[PDB]
Amino acid sequence: LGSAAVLMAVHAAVRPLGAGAEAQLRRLQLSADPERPGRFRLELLGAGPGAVNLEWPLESVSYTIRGPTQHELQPPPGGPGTLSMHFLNPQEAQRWAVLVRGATV
Amino acid sequence: AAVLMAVHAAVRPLGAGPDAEAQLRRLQLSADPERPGRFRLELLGAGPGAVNLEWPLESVSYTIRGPTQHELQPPPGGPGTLSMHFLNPQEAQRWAVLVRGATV
Repeated sequence: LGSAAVLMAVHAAVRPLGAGAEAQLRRLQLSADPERPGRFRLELLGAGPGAVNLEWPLESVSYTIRGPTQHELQPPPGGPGTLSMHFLNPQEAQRWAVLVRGATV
Repeated sequence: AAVLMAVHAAVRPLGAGPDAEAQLRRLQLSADPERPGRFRLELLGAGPGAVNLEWPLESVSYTIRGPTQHELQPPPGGPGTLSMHFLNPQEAQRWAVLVRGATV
């Protein structure tokens, strides 16, 4: 028995970069990692193999801001490769970015 | 200008003794227009039409005392040290993380 609460969710159009190439809207969220107390995980809901969730410890990921509505994420190996996220609005993207940064500290 | 995120908390000025009253107030983080990529913390006034206090985030000490209790120590000259009590742990945590992410 463990525990894993959702800190923030946002939505973005997500494209794999290695595909060169359609983007699909996805919920991204940050939650407590139930395996590791004090730490956070990033989930991309339904984007894995059998529409499963992609999920990673936050420290295993590299996250960059390319512009106000464009982020990129680098998952650890084994995953989909570099992902591009395009935000509907800049203020949601920026709250998300700062939260990802704070959770990473 | 723009507002990154806001939260409400019951804010009590500690400088004023055990009996100064707590009021529910809005705190928020906004883009510092004079420092691209850095943020200001705003404590909005106790009623509409009041002065809002703002500080560069680096000018402040922000401490977490507990899952629903934080403490803000502004530079001298202002309202003095403030207790903030949150309506629940999740708002408090989301905000604490955001403050930590915003701080450089």
